[PDB]
Amino acid sequence: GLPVFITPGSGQFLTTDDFQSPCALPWYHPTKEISIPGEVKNLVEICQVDSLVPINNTDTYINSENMYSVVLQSSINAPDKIFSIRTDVASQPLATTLIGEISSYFTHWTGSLRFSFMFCGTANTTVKLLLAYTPPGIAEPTTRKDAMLGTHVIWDVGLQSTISMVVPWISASHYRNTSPGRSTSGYITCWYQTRLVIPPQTPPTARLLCFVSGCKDFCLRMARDTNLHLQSGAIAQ
Amino acid sequence: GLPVFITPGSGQFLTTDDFQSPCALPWYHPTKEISIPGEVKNLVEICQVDSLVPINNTDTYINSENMYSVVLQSSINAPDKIFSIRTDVASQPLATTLIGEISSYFTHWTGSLRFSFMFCGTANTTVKLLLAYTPPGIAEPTTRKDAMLGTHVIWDVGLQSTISMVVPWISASHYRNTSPGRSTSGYITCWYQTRLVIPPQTPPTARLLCFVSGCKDFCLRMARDTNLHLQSGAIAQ
Amino acid sequence: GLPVFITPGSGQFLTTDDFQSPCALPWYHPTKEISIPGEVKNLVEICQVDSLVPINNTDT
Amino acid sequence: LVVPNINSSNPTTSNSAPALDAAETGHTSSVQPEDVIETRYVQTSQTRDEMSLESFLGRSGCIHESKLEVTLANYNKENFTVWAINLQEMAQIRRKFELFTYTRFDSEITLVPCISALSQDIGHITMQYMYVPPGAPVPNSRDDYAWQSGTNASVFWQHGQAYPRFSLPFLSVASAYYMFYDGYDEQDQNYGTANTNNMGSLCSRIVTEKHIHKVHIMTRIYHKAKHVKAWCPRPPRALEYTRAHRTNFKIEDRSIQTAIVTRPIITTA
Amino acid sequence: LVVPNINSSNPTTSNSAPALDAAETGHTSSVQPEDVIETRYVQTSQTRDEMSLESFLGRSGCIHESKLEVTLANYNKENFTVWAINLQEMAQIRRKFELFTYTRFDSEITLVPCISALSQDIGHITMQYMYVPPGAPVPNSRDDYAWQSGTNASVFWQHGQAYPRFSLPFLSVASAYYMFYDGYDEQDQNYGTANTNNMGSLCSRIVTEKHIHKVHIMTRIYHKAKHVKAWCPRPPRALEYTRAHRTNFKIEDRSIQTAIVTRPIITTA
Amino acid sequence: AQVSRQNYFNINYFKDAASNGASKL
Amino acid sequence: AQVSRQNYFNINYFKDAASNGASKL
Amino acid sequence: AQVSRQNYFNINYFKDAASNGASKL
Amino acid sequence: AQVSRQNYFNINYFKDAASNGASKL
Amino acid sequence: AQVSRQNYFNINYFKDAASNGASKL
Amino acid sequence: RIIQITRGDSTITSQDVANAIVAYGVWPHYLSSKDASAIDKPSQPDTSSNRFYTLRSVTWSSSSKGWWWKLPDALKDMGIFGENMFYHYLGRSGYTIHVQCNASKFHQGTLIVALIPEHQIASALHGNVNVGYNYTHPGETGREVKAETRLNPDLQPTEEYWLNFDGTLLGNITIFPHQFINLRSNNSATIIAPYVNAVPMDSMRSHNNWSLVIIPICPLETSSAINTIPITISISPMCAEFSGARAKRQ
Repeated sequence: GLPVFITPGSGQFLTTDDFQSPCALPWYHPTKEISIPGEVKNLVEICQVDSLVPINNTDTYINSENMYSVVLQSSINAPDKIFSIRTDVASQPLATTLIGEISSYFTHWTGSLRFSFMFCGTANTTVKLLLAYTPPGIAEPTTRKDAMLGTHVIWDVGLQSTISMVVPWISASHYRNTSPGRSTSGYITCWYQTRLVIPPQTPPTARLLCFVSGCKDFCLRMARDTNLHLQSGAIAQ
Repeated sequence: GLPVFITPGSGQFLTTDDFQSPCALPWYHPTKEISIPGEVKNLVEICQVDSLVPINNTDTYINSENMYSVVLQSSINAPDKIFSIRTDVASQPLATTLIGEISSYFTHWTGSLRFSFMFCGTANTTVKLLLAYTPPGIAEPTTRKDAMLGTHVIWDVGLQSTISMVVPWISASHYRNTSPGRSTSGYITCWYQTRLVIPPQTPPTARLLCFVSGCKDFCLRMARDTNLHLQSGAIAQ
Repeated sequence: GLPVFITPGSGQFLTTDDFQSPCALPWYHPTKEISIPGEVKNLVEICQVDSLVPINNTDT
Repeated sequence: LVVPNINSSNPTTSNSAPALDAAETGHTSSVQPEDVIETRYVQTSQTRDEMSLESFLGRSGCIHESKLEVTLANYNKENFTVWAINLQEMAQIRRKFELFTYTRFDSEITLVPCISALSQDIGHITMQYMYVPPGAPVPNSRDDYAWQSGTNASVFWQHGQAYPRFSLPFLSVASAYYMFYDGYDEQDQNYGTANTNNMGSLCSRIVTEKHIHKVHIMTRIYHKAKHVKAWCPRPPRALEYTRAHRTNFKIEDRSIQTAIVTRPIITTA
Repeated sequence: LVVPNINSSNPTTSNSAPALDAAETGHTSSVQPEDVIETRYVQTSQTRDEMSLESFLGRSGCIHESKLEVTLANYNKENFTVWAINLQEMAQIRRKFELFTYTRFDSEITLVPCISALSQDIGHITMQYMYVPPGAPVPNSRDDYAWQSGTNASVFWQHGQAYPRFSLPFLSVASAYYMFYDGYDEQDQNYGTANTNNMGSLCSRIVTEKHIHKVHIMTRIYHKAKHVKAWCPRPPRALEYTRAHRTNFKIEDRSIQTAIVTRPIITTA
Repeated sequence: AQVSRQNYFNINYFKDAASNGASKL
Repeated sequence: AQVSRQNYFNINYFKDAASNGASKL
Repeated sequence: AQVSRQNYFNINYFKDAASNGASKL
Repeated sequence: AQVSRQNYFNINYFKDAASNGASKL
Repeated sequence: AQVSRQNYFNINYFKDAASNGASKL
Repeated sequence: RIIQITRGDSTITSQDVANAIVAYGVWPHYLSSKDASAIDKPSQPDTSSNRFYTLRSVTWSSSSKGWWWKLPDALKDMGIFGENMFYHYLGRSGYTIHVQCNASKFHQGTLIVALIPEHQIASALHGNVNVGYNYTHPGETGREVKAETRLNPDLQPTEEYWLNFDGTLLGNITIFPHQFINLRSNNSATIIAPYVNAVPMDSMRSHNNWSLVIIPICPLETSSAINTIPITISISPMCAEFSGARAKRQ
């Protein structure tokens, strides 16, 4: 036979290998691909989907819809903070979003994130609000003016339902690690730019729902078996 | 399958092998090479760098800058020896130079070496000095005239700071072994060609610093895990 | 990988074999052949040399 | 397949503005990053190819665990196993596929046979596997005539042999495997994949005859889907698995501790 | 890549002379050997190619030592290991890379698994490895579900199998690996490479099930950097290592005995 | 022909096309 | 084509280019 | 090209030329 | 030539034709 | 060239001609 | 051997100096659209910060042992540069540096100046220890090297200058872009560098992307009663850029 000689890396199985292989079932033929709707080629189209943050991750809301929602208080003359979050894609709560899980299935990420926000309160009601981002190396802001020094948007709550805005990609490195240990990507932070004003005898309350998705900018590397989910023992049947 | 048959040298691992190998991480893509300054292709550019000899390798200077330096005595009417060294690239002290270490990482060397010397004394001060090389098979010289029979330079200490000169490559073989056991490459030797003259009430002293690098002529073979450094036990973390 | 199958005479070492082999010392380069006198290609040039018989092979 | 570059974006304001939308449309929100940042032009030039389906599905993982003991007292009877083929009882692989309505792929299948000694030696050992498509006669015994396999895909391993593998083409009577199903076999039991996903079973059996060494054989079985296609994505599994075919998740004497983690106040990151 | 030839150099003197310089410039000194020797022309014709980076970095060496004992009393718990990936705890390889600011390369990785018997036999044994990138769930147990690996690079070896290897591409989120770093993770601890060099870990685990043979498994793990590039050379390590990521060298109850050796007088060679 | 992303030629040889299990994008 | 320093033809065959790990000068 | 003493083609493939260790006359 | 049902070239190499044991339709 | 009795190409590769040990008629 | 220098608003000269080698020959420049990571059009203070600023007087003696700084931290207080640094999560800048060190014709001694990269300093103490932020980031106040009693020693860097404070030999330090103050050769010395990192721009306050070292390779002396001379260093940042604007960093 041809004189051949064998390199190391022979005779192993690697779960992430790439090769031809022989057939168990020669002469077989598969069923034809009918034109089923809902084609897919990549994970990024899933990233492009807006999904809700369970923003309001606490005991009093977790076992319910309400952890996707925040409640606003039209009673308050103040500039102050409504909420804040990290921005690291596999941090809590963001990891629990589908982009979060897809990022949690991965080790590297890059590109800017889309964020979106609906004024879910009574149609008769008005406000304008500050949504802001904090470039890190610094504490999460404690005045509205701090957030005004960050990159931010002021929401003209017009007839249109939703404000949508982007955390710009400002990683030193072209990628960042998907889960921080002792590390940070920056903060989302939210504030009363005006007070919220309902007209008289409206419910003394309002709701806000918050969305995120990958921008056209977004991408991942180092697919890894995700942090997000655990199996204990045998899966019964 | 194709009739094949297997040569010896199969199934080993050689730490110095050369082959293709399969990917652990298919479909991955690396970060782009930004134009970082400080490119490199070979070790010879490091060889081209002048580095100081710790010329003055003794107890009284070793734990300090002073082993890179020698002190001269303007008080002396004499022709006599200031210092001498071997020339074998991985001999003490030369091995401790970066060309020394790079040579110590190697088994064969070739080509002539550059040597350089600054009159570090008081600007008002004058001398001319003999820097000389001894072609081996012979003892290290014991008169200045001996060194004058060797290849040598007499330093016109003009306005310009430094004299620079070369040990010519005079190995019988195109290469020499980088470390001698019971073997020799020749000597550097240094002498008062004139007396050193300070003008009156100058410090009664002067300093000299000495440099070496590979010339354009220089090259190495048989990269080997260097003599120069030792690990005992486990490296802790 | 390509479907392959292995003939006998595999996995032996033969002191009189003939093959390529991988390098222990890649990127190395040998010293040049200077024109040393006294070239040789074959044993027959040694055969062409007259040498003495120890014709008179005895104790004395 | 790559992202575009991002252009420079001029600092401006205008009556035209896309930053506002109606998420209620169902359509994804105001798409463009250059809209709210006065960007410099950047060669955003990072490939999405690791994010491809022929990547993400197209890495192998373990599927099932064929543990056996070599029984002595009736070596001829007991020393075989059969397992109902499913992707539903190892979580990571399951969650790859529990991401869609349907998927289709050809399959690298890889066998990691392992012998564990309960005795001073193992000797030579040889082991059979068979794909048992449904309505093949299932082997009842380590001596069953069903170990003969004129057309069933049966394959062999033995001590010191490399890891076996084969390519299995896409099998289904339909276009794609059901990852989920919303009904029954026509007389109304086994709700969901337990209807549609009758692939039959893998099987294994010691081929060496009766011998003195008490041993366990364990095969970890692996697969990678390649030449993949997938159909309508669906949300990831939030909680521990429970019941293979069934989507059940409310475990007995337990509570629904999902991947979401709580914090003391929503104004603190 | 070769040196030039050296020309014949005529014996001369002149008002023009380059043998003098200002080393204080930072530039290397008077460059030319023909200046002070009346040379004959020589075909100086010795290649620098062994001196290439794809040579000097591009020879493999050992990196780390995965020693394990197969515990019996809870075989299912203990019999695995994890190691934080670094080039910082085997001196020779370390000193190749402790020669620059940054370097970039693809990696041949090679595994030298070894089984040592504490018992009359070893039988068949099979062994798992996994690359655990950070934020993969780290295996806690030799029975952990984390041994399933749908997308993590996991690979197998067993008794009598050849040495495993794989090509690992250049990993970093940045352009090149930091050989050194001059600060912190942003809240100011772990100064230097312990910030930047979070590659996560390699892992190993016995895949054969519980069996009677008390054994040690040792893997020596090797790597060669190829397709290499490197960034701004920096001086070699002068003294024994101490603390992986950290450049610490002042060892406890010890003194700084460098590679320099003293002599009795500087006028004696 | 050669690989479009690349600088070399490699092509199938195993018998039945489904059995290859390695796709372009 | 053939090897520039040399007298023979040899070229890549393993799948993804980074995985080769053997470079020209 | 083919082998001059012979009736077939065979040529080097291992990387560095010295490593071949098999010469013509 | 290439495989008629397919997109690649592969052909016999073992010595005596009956020994191949793999037929077209 | 191809095998005269047959439908495929195969030819020697081992070094010295006597060592082949397989002849036509 | 004469130069004049002009950056942003401010100018420098020596009439006894040999020109800087430009670090790796790369004259300083802004980031490229081909290489960038950050998305915004970044902050170009240009003339108002790519201009000189200078450090407090050190002074030296035959007994003196060494000095160094880490950048940008050494310039955190340089008005526009300093705050523009502190108000952004990221930036980048190269530097032009000149060290001012005149003596009489009647002095001897020499300093090596080395520009140096990440220069990852070793601890003073042995064992499970690392350098504390206060000392890695000495600000413009810098680190002179001294014989005694630096508190918090477990978190101090080593004082071991001839081991380059990292366990590497001095004298090989000329591997970096470097110059000598030699009192005969010159009265001053100079070096200039572009930006550098493994990353296209960096977390300024969190990482000293460059560092600068000056060492008494040969002892200062004169017979004159002026037994000591100051040294001072001036720096201009180059092509300085900042991105991710938010509050002032603490």
